[PDB]
Amino acid sequence: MREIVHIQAGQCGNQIGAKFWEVISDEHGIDPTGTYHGDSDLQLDRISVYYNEATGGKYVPRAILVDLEPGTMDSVRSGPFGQIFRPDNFVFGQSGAGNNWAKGHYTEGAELVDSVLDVVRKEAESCDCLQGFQLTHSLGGGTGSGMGTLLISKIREEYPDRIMNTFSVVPSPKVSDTVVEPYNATLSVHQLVENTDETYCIDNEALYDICFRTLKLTTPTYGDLNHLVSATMSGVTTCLRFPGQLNADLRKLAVNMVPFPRLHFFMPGFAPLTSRGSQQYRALTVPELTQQVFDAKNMMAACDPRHGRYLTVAAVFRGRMSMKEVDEQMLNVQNKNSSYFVEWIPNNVKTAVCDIPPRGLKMAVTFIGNSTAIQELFKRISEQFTAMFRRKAFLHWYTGEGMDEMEFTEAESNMNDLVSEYQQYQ
Amino acid sequence: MRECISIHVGQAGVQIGNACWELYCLEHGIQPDGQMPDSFNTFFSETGAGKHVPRAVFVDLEPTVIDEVRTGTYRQLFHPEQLITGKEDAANNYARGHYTIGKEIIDLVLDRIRKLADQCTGLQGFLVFHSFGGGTGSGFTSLLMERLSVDYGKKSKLEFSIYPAPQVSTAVVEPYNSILTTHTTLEHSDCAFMVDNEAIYDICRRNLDIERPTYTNLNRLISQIVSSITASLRFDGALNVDLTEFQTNLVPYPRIHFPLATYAPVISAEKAYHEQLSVAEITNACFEPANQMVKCDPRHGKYMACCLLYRGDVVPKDVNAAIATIKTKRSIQFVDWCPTGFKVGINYQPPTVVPGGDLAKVQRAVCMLSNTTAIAEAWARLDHKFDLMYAKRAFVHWYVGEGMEEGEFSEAREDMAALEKDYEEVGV
Amino acid sequence: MRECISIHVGQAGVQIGNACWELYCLEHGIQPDGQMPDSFNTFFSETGAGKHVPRAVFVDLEPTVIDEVRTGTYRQLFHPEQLITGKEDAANNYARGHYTIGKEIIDLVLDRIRKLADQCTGLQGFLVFHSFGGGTGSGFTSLLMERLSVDYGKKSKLEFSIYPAPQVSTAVVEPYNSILTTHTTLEHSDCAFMVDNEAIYDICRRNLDIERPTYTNLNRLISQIVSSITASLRFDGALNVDLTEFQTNLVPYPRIHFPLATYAPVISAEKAYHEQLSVAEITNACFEPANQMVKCDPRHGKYMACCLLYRGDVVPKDVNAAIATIKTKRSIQFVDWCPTGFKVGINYQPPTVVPGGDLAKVQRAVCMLSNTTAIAEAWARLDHKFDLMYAKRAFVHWYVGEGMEEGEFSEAREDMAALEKDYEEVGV
Ligand SMILES: Nc1nc2c(ncn2[C@@H]2O[C@H](COP(=O)(O)CP(=O)(O)OP(=O)(O)O)[C@@H](O)[C@H]2O)c(=O)[nH]1
Ligand SMILES: Nc1nc2c(ncn2[C@@H]2O[C@H](COP(=O)(O)OP(=O)(O)OP(=O)(O)O)[C@@H](O)[C@H]2O)c(=O)[nH]1
Ligand SMILES: Nc1nc2c(ncn2[C@@H]2O[C@H](COP(=O)(O)OP(=O)(O)OP(=O)(O)O)[C@@H](O)[C@H]2O)c(=O)[nH]1
Ligand SMILES: [Mg+2]
Ligand SMILES: [Mg+2]
Ligand SMILES: [Mg+2]
Repeated sequence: MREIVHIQAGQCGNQIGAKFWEVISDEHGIDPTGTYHGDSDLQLDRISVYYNEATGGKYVPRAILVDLEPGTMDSVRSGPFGQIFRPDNFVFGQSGAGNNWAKGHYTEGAELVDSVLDVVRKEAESCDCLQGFQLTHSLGGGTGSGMGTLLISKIREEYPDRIMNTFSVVPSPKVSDTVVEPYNATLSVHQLVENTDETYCIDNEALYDICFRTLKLTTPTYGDLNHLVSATMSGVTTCLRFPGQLNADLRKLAVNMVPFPRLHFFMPGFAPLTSRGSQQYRALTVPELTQQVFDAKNMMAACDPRHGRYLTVAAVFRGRMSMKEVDEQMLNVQNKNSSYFVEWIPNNVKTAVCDIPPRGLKMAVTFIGNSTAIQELFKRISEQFTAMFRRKAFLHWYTGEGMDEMEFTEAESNMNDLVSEYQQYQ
Repeated sequence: MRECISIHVGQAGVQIGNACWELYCLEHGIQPDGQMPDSFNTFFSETGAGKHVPRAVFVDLEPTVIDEVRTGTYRQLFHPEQLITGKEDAANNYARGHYTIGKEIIDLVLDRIRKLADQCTGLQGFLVFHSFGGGTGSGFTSLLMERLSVDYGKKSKLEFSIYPAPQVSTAVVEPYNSILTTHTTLEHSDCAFMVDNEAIYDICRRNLDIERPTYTNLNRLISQIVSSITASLRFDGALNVDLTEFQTNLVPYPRIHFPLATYAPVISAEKAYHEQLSVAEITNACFEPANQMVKCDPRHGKYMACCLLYRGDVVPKDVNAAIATIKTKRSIQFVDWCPTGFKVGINYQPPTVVPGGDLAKVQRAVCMLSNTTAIAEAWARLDHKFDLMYAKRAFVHWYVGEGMEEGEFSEAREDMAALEKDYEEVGV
Repeated sequence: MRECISIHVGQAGVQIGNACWELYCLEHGIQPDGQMPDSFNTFFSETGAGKHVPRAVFVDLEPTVIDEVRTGTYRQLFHPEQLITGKEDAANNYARGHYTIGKEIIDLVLDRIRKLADQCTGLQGFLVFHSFGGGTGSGFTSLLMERLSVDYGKKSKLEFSIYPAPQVSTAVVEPYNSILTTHTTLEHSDCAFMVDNEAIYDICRRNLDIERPTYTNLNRLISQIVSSITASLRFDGALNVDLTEFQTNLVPYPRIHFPLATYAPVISAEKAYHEQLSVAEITNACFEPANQMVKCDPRHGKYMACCLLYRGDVVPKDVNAAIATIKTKRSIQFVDWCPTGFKVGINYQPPTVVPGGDLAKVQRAVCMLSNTTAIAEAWARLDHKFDLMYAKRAFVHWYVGEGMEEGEFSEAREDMAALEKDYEEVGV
């Protein structure tokens, strides 16, 4: 009962999934072949939500892997828990986007999507009652953006009554991978406004910061980042997969943290984050967990949260905790930061508690916030777009796929409007 | 699955190509026999059981340069169907290569190309090595380029051209050759990279500490650079840069598609022990005026876009820092409309070194292909050179004899002139 | 159970035939002695205990070419009853072969044929090798053909004829010979295959890399082709193509029964190592204008039907793909009334190679016999050639002397002319 099939796209998204899946397997106790070796009985009662029980007791991941080139699918098979995945579910093309959303969304992706649109249906049929789809991709390039975007809107025609999650990675100003980020972002966001129910905007610039100072890691890699990001995902859907004193599923969360139709972009956060040095000396108790969580530099979105107010705020705690300890801390925080919470929505807090913790750690906190400080993330992008679009630069790649210069300004306008919605209520 | 077709035109193309081939062989652990004692699938197709033939076509109007390959060590690597040979040479003339002699050979090769091209499934794009100043490398290439837009069109093309020098140039009629062959390059070629021998020579002298270089030392250098373009395809790094992606990134406008390369570090075997190769230092090396592949001035120029490609021991943590530092500096500067101007590639595989090589064995290496207004000034003097030559109808009668009408010259000069202002317009 | 009778007429037929015989011997593991140290039952009959005699009849009006076989290595394979010999030759004349000399020899041979034919039970069909330009190969064949419709009629016939070339032809009076002998071919012969020496020569030069070929190299080539027709009978592949079946498939109308052959791959021993022989490539090779057995133009022509026959390592999975690809291409094109135009054959047995052979040992091989409008244009120039010769009564008196009436010429030219339009009519 209550199943969620997972979708993946892009070079980064796929990688994230690869780690995320592994982590989830570890949490339940699934091995590379698929046979169960775990001891705790409650891992097997909600195994059905993320694993179909196949023949011979070998569980399989309910997933769809998409790409416009075959390069990334090579390393996913050879790595750990690549053998658990079903051969049928891998989808891939021979062309590739080439860091262009125009090629990705119309010409290249629309030929590949019809295979996936048939594959997902089967998955849907398989489970008793599907409650929502998780989606993992990037907005920086053309492959993860153009394809995923194309897909997500066509799901709303067949399944209008289901919740829609999207785990994205938006561009940073300092750590700029590609040149045409402003373009891709500008166009890819447009469709994610009306079609999605919730979106987690992650940024690598913040991740790096988190890594250098807090974890004290001398040589970070993308692997670390993947591990981090996956943790967040694990956190949000913990209440479904395990019992608890106060359970909070996805729909509930959505209802609580999305007050208005067009303002649903969130910012993830994770705690506790401890190095080898801070593992010994940091006293892991609820208050400690709390304070760390609300720090500006501990966020995964590279902004200044304290420029504006949080519209809503929710948290998902794990491991056994006393509720007077838990529920008081939030209140205290609110009291402290009376200038950093919206006044006309009194009592902004939402809490959730799980009995089964992460293996090794005693407690954990996943922070999902909704703020007016997302303006800083978009504003810069808008500016960049303006700078680019003024001289019609890098345009012949997009215009070659049959896109008018008006069609840029149509999405641009929408983006602007969206941005304004935050500054309406700030 | 992925694949790419290499083309080699003229003597220069042939000469360059051999070194590249050797390098490739070294990389994948293949002796000249063609049997290895996967990654290599792009350039090599496995025939039957243990015979690796290259994706290649060598065109030449003489027999001398092609028969050099047939008699040497790499006799076993190629077969006579791949190696095409003319009778009468281009004779350092554009008109001989395109109109008179060019009709007969191209026909033979197109079929061959098709045979090679239809065999592979995942065509990424073409590579065409030549020289602008050369006879065959100008007259045939132009024809060839024209031909290739009919059969393919959208499928990508690249060319690594030997640009002529204002001071050290080894032929008298080179000015003419350049001006004509650039007419076809603007319409057909998607992005052409440019290298000057003079620039290379300086590098060879100063950094490598070999005051007696010949073509074999330059060829090797070039090959590394070439590899650094294709290294993203053949090996799986943490982050990848395909050819299409590169094109999307670096080339902003329809008229401008002439970035220039640079390679670092390039140092002696003894110099590697003392010199601690850091990432930042190597980054800096790419932006130095001394290490540029063309005779140009980065101080006058402004980078619109430039694509970094790291291979060896690299991670993104300090790469970002390096990127930031460059941005912060004001000696390096960009155009107002491009706030974010880099494309960054990474690879795990270290860059190989040739037996008896001038370059030292290193951990890291970089290759920046920068589109800029620095190279805009390079043709201003070329034009001047050309104009003077033309002004008194010098060397014209030969050209006329080969079937070149007088208006052709008018067409090619005016166009060139028009193009020079485009850069200015963009950079205002 | 199945059986077929081979006939060899003239010098050319003899010359061709020897090579074929040798090939056959090689195939079934039989030395010249005729005792093997089943499949072979078709062409060889086992006499008593370990004596394999061929189904053969060599006709010739000279002793020279037949006595070449009697003195050589294959002296043990034949006996004087099989080898018929005249006295006075045809002398490169149709009239000498048919009317004057042809009465005496044919009588002897018909009885012999009967003796051979009644011995075997499962008569598939006849094979008749000759040349149109030859004296004996035209005058006798016509007579012979006429004779064979009386005794058998419905029982099938084939002939592999050496067609004359417009440029490289080794006799002056050839035009006349062709025109006359085609009168009998239209009525009697069920399907005649045509090969031109000039076409072969080019192939020999370009692909095999032997610039000094003689008849022995052509004969070998021909023999392979011949085998590729009969290979379906003697070996049990997954799918089979009998002679009757082939006839049903390829020949649409009563007038048109002149398809042309092609064979691939044909390459040197050194070229086999580099060249990865794929199925698609070999398919392509059959449709190339360079590899055709007759001087023709596939670009002007349209294929009504064409029968592919694969032998070696082949399966239907990629064959289908190959078929589809050709259909998709527009350079190859068909007539409107024929939507599906191929007949596909397969065989497990690999094609053998002769000791000291020019051809390389290969896994796969193909043979396409295509009925087309390309060969319709070939006789337009022949007619022209003939007409000029006739216009001033050149060489006519000799013919007249041998008992040829003047109206015969009129009959044969007009008919030919009429035939040329038939193709046009069909292809409109
Ligand atoms: N957390 C991670 N972020 C990554 C990783 N690799 C890249 N990135 C970030 O994502 C951005 C690039 O995303 P992608 O490579 O997936 C672009 P996309 O695949 O959609 O198009 P193509 O590259 O044309 O296939 C870039 O700004 C990086 O900062 C990774 O392994 N982990
Ligand atoms: N870097 C480098 N440059 C070369 C090499 N060989 C020739 N060049 C340059 O190319 C120009 C001469 O072009 P060629 O390739 O000899 O001329 P071509 O196009 O073959 O025409 P023909 O010589 O008439 O057949 C000169 O300006 C040389 O500096 C080489 O091996 N390396
Ligand atoms: N391909 C091929 N063609 C041949 C061969 N021998 C002869 N020819 C061709 O056949 C024609 C000559 O015909 P012949 O067979 O010599 O003439 P004939 O019918 O035997 O008549 P006579 O020579 O008078 O006995 C020429 O145009 C040759 O090109 C051969 O071994 N191979
Ligand atoms: Mg990708
Ligand atoms: Mg030369
Ligand atoms: Mg004779």
